Amino acid sequence: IDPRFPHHHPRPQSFWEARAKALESLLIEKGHLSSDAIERVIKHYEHELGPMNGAKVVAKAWTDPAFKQRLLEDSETVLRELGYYGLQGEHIRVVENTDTVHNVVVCTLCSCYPWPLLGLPPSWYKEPAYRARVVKEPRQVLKEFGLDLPDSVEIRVWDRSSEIRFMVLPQRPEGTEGMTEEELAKLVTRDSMIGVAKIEPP
Amino acid sequence: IDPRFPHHHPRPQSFWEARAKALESLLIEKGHLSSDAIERVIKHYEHELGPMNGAKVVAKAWTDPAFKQRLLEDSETVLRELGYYGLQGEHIRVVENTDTVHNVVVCTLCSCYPWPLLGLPPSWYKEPAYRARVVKEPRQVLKEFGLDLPDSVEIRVWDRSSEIRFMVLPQRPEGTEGMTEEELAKLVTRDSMIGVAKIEPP
Amino acid sequence: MNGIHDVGGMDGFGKVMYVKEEEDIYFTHDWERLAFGLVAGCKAQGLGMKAFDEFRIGIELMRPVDYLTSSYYGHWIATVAYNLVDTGVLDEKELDERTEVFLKKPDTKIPRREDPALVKLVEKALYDGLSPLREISASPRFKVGERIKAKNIHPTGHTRFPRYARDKYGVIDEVYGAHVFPDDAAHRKGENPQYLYRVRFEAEELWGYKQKDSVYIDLWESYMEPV
Amino acid sequence: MNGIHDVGGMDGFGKVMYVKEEEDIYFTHDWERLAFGLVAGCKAQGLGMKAFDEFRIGIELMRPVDYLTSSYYGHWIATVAYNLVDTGVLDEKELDERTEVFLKKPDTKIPRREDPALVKLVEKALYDGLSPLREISASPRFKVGERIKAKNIHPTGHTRFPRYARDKYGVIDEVYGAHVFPDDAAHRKGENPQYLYRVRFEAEELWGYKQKDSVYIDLWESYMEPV
Ligand SMILES: [Cl-]
Ligand SMILES: [Cl-]
Ligand SMILES: [Co+2]
Ligand SMILES: [Co+2]
Repeated sequence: IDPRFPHHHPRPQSFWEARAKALESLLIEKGHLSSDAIERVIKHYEHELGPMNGAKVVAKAWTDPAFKQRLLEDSETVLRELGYYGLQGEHIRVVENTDTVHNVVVCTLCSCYPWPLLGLPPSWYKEPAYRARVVKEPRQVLKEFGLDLPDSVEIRVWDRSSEIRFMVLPQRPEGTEGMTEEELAKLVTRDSMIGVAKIEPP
Repeated sequence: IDPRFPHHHPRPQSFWEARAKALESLLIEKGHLSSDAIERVIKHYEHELGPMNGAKVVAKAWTDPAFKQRLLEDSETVLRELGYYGLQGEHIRVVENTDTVHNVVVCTLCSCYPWPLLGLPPSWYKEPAYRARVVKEPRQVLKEFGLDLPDSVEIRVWDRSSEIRFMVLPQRPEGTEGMTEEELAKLVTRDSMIGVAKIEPP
Repeated sequence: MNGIHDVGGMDGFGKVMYVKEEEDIYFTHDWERLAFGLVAGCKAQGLGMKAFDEFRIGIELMRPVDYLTSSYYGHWIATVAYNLVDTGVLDEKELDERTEVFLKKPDTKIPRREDPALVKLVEKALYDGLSPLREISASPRFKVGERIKAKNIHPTGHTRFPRYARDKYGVIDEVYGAHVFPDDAAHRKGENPQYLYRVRFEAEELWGYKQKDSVYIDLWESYMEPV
Repeated sequence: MNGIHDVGGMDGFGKVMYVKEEEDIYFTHDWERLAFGLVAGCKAQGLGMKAFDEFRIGIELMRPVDYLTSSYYGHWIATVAYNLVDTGVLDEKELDERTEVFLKKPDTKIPRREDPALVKLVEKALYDGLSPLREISASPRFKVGERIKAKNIHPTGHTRFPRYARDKYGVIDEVYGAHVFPDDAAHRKGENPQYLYRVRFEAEELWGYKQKDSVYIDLWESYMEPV
């Protein structure tokens, strides 16, 4: 390494791995962490949370006009009553896609995402391409997801610069007549609750 | 390489090396380049040009008031008359450091530098730290070079966004009484002609 | 800070890597799982960080070349290390030595310890969260519908004001209430809560572009001024 | 393009690596020397690039992770490759295959050829340079001393208008004359020369900072509008 150019040389991912283990070891030795505390977190985020919670909220909104009304009027109270609350989900708002308004959520500065309601964010959501581009050329970004909106549809991008979180409420597709709330929930995709996809007819 | 994350993985410098050789080989095979054309360029930039040319211009300005006047009035004509002209030196301007005005030159967008007059730029001149910072906190950048200007001195940063080039004309230091033009030229540093240093008394 | 993290409006980062949800694996390496445990475990106890503000600045401070190559949980490792050293929980020399141990001997045994009280404490944190909403005695400076000036400010420390939105006109969409102020809190300078607003910006104003696009950004009161 | 290259005003890139001039080695690897020969040799003949505009956009288009890690002459290799393929001088498949050859067998022999006519041609280019100054029939829109508005424009192709200077007020310092217009020329869309101006911006205006600092930037006429 030429000392003029240390900034050309990234840490290898083996460094981060070693660093993680070093932190883990030191913190447990010092009594700050325990094996079971670390595992409890991993269980929560890898297994206990997921987009199925948001899916249930969407299906309920589709099937129960009074619920949808309450949700849109005061989402934070309603979501907390359902138990979809916690770390990074203390203040969750809901915005409805309509025929002429399309909503897209992003954290340009990092990755902010409502874990208690949606689970962990998509891989791409945290990466620079989506973050950089969606606030400036959302139509181009959406097209890469297969969503080609007409010029006449307004796009609203919601950049999560504070701890306020947003979920998109996507429209119920055609072809779903007679489906139960539980069956509609299975239609609701993670991507549709971020705004990068509409829901396909069954 | 996880295909979600190809952008995490830089080309190694061995790639650029191989690419360079591949270009060289193909272009010579196709009759576009020759061994001697490539060598001629390397000789010019590594050996024929350098900051000594600017140093001579500075020393002349210090020793010949009429020359300094002409240089400051019409640098492009004067420099061309001296033969300090060529690729990336077609339009060269000169700005004088004074007791209350300090000049610093940068190419924030790349590396633009007057090769015919000063030779190749410093390593650091082309790198992000200098480029990013000097337009916003020049006092902090200058301090890293050992130049700690008083608040009362105005700083003018000249960002080379066009093909117009600038050389800084630094002030003649104390302690140089009786020195010849040739001896003064040996005092003129590359850094002083960029604006990141004053010239020390001998 | 005007850092590599602040990517909104940048060109050149390429196509978005679309992947079907069911194929979008959360973790591919155990150290990534561990990173999550470290962050949440420390935060639950206020070790190195109490809210996300301090967490974010540690990431923002990464070398750009590291930020772009570490992978996402690499950011988390970087900021835990940064903050634990910065607050005096860990010593840098000891951390570096131990890092070296695991670099040269990756299969080095991790010490085991069960602490069910700590588990309950961490669990409580995951479920209770930590709201930054506060009450203050002042009234909001701005009103819904007001056209405001998003200031041209350039803090060298932490901010939540993306560069792409600076020096722009926008319209107040909502007054959320007073929230802990990141530009102070990230540097352990007090909660000093300020009114937080949602502000709508038009594409024409942000970019000079002609499509029916807008961006809704949350801005603290001190980021803005009246017109 | 709002790319990784456009670093003016960014925080986080760290200290400047000071080195004494006499110790500041130009080249540490032969491929770096070769990069210079490739660029100047091609440019002298108008191969891939005729002026520096096309040269710059090829660098600006690099993957950010490459831009930050390739080292400086790596940029030059990237843009020669880009432009020679883009203009049809070289075929991408052939270039990639040959790259692979030198990757696996670095000591592969380089073909030798002497072309003294080409040497003279290259030499002429090094000494004669290539001025972008033109004359146009129009008069300048702006005058020395005029307070202008540096527009909020966001071209997705090449521009010489740094982002830090956009959406700002400045003062005309000089009218240089008409120069070949980079935003068109880099994309082979004609010289279409426009008046080029030097414009002074104050620290207070660029950053909201309070020191006696200013930046003099060269801006093409179409980057600005009257107030
Ligand atoms: Cl929808
Ligand atoms: Cl001086
Ligand atoms: Co975030
Ligand atoms: Co340059």
